[PDB]
Amino acid sequence: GPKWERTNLTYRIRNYTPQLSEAEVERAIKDAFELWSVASPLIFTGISQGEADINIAFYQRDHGDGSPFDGPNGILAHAFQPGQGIGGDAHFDAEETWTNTSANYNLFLVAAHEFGHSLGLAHSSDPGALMYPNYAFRETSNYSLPQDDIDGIQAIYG
Ligand SMILES: CNC(=O)[C@H](Cc1ccccc1)NC(=O)[C@@H](CC(=O)NO)CC(C)C
Ligand SMILES: [Ca+2]
Ligand SMILES: [Zn+2]
Ligand SMILES: [Zn+2]
Repeated sequence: GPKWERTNLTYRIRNYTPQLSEAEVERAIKDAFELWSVASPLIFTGISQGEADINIAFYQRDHGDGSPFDGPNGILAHAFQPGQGIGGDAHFDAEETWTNTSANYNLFLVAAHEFGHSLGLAHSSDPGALMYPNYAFRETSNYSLPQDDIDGIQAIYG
């Protein structure tokens, strides 16, 4: 049963981490959504101005919700389940080291986990699953969604 009632969702990258170029940030975020798109009927589009279903941002410590960030390591990011207002948004701890390599922490794998939340998935007990609550570098190169996450997206949207 769908958390999101629409299949064509929009996203907006609110600010960027200065640790990567803007293009590098945009590609990691896009690659992250396409992972979920190939296993479900959902399609993602970026917008420049206005209201997006999914807002993405980099914040430091207290940022206006109930979950303040905690500096380097510890919690890396958080996301809200489908809803109105903050629902669907993904927040990244600006105090982390963000990369696009195997070095901690790879933005693409962190954003791919957050987006599962954004779409309605919960955490997974399978350590090989992207929805697992502990970060692990897997690869990036020919990374495709693990089996457990396909089962989880398919169970909600077909
Ligand atoms: C190096 N840090 C971690 O692996 C911590 C470990 C942890 C787990 C529970 C409580 C505190 C810390 N995990 C997270 O930051 C996760 C928080 C979360 O689930 N967002 O949606 C996100 C990763 C899976 C990408
Ligand atoms: Ca942190
Ligand atoms: Zn937040
Ligand atoms: Zn999570």
